[PDB]
Amino acid sequence: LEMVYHSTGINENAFRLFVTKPEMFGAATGAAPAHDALSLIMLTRFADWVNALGEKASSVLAAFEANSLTAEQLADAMNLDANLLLQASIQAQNHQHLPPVTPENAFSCWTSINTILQWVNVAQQLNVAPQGVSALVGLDYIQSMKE
Amino acid sequence: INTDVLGKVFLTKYYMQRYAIHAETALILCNAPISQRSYDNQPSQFDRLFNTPLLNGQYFSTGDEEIDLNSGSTGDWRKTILKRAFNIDDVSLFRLLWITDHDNKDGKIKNNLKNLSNLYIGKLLADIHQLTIDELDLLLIAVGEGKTNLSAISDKQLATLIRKLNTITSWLHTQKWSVFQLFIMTSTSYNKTLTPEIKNLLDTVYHGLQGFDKDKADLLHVMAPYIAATLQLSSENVAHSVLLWADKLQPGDGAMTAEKFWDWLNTKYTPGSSEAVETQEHIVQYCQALAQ
Amino acid sequence: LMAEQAYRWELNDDSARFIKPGAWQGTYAGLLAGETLMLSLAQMEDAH
Amino acid sequence: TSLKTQQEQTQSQLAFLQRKFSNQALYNWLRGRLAAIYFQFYDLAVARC
Amino acid sequence: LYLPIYATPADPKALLSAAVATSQGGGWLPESFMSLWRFPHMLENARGMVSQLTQFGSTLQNIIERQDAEALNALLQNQAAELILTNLSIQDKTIEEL
Amino acid sequence: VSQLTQFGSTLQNIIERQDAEALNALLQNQAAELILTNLSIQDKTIEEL
Repeated sequence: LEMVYHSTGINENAFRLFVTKPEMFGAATGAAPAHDALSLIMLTRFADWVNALGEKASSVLAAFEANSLTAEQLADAMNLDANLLLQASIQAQNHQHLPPVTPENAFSCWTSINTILQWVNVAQQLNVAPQGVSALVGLDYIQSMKE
Repeated sequence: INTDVLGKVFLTKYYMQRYAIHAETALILCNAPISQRSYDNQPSQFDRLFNTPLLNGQYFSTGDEEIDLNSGSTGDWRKTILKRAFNIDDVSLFRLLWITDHDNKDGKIKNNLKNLSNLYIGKLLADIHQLTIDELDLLLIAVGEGKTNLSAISDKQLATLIRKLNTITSWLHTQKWSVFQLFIMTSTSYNKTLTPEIKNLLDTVYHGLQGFDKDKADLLHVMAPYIAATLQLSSENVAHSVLLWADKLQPGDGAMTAEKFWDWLNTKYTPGSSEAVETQEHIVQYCQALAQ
Repeated sequence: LMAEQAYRWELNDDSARFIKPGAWQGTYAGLLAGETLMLSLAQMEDAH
Repeated sequence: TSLKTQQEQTQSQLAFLQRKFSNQALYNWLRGRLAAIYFQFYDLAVARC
Repeated sequence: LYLPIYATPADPKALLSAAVATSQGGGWLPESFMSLWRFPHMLENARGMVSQLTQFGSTLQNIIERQDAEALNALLQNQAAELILTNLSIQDKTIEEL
Repeated sequence: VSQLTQFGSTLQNIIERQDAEALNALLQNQAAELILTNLSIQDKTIEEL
């Protein structure tokens, strides 16, 4: 577990948070955190996102450890448009993810922040608004589940 | 040909030299509507900007219908035409709309030529300076002229705004500074979230200033060394000067000063525990102003 | 705090307390903690 | 590829300098706390002399 | 007849690192105890005890500085050990060039 | 007074240490900034080949 902590590169207090409250990192409620590679990759992604936040990370993590973080503060932290993050969160809420994303966890659970960031990354890859991805994912034309 | 038309030919010769843009683009920069007329056996500016290539066999022209610029509205083909012409997404389109006019309560705008010309003016303001809509907005806020609306502005005022933007962009390029850094240094709104650095600052100041006597010595001079230690300063008098400047500014939504900060720390602060205090957000704002 | 009781009984100043709780801080590994007590004792001897 | 690796190695060393204990912010705090103690203890010393 | 466009890659991003802080609560005073010694003696006692503590604090600071510098010393060696392999590959491909 | 001299020697040692560590952090941030141009030069050498 030392080799884990040093290889992941996560900050000491977010490692404390991960150990104490796996639910905040979206691990299954009521179970000890896994050092499975599946958890290792998400820990690495969290550390990379924290490093990307730069100097703002100090305030972002504090607002994340409370149930305080919002779209506008995180948008200022990542130098992104607040409307962009708000609409990406709206689109994620509208669509059926597993686990489901709801306004009271959308910036409270790491799985929800990661889903929103994936939406934002895919939108900016396509150089379109998240409504563009929402229109795209409706084109399930090879299925019988829905019209 | 008269004084009025002869006044802005000098301006367009300047813009075509400085920015190396075409004549029509410079005229747009001179607060002139887009020309529907096509001459010189060339497609018109409106046609080149919107009509070509034709999108799904639909011809775009000025009309009395109303077009929505709300990003989440998922507008009709006209919004797609605007996005393709301006090479921007829906969110940045709404941001550009907010930049151009502050009187547009809703995203819906008139499809007349004047609004399109205003939007093109706003887009070219960022295009000529190699910035996108986000840095354009943050730059206008950092300048202080962002309050003024581009839709309703005088030609001389627009020229002054252009000169201010060009000068600040040149200064930033000379200083190797990003627009975000300038916005942070010139920002007034402060995040009201407790941080470990702010908590350490509060603990150090509370421990150092305990037992302080008002008449024995100046409060600011006594508080300066702990502020310097906590906020990573090389010199103590730099912290003293920063504290004087902050007291003159009175940062935050609840005007904060050294006496008020010391009284709050003395009375309502309990070090080593995480508790919610009504005034704590103002304390955080004051600390953020000091760090800035 | 035992020297502070000795002070508060050789003199009658039961109210006068000189040792503060801030001498140790776990953020900075408790460095320089002794020099704050050394200053507190110097203030106690000077007042004494 | 070698130069790109060196960029990562320089970032890793910079991160180690920022994240370690015995860093700039600890020494800044040590300087401020000690300077305040030093001036108070000087006022006590001169009163004793 | 058509010559394709010579698209060219942009500059590398500046890598950025995050530096966060840790905070730990204020200390708590023991219960004071009243003892049989007149103040000058209990003061010479305590003052001695405190000066011993300051000496442990100076040893502790010296240890912290030393161990951090030795962790940097080991980092630079493992980093140059990793840097050498690419130079070996470059020299080998220079031989194939000759 | 001898106690004060001892606080003064600790203070001088702190001042020297913190200034050297601020130089240590300056040289790393400065080499981190210097690396980018070398990367650009190597990339344009590839286009030369």
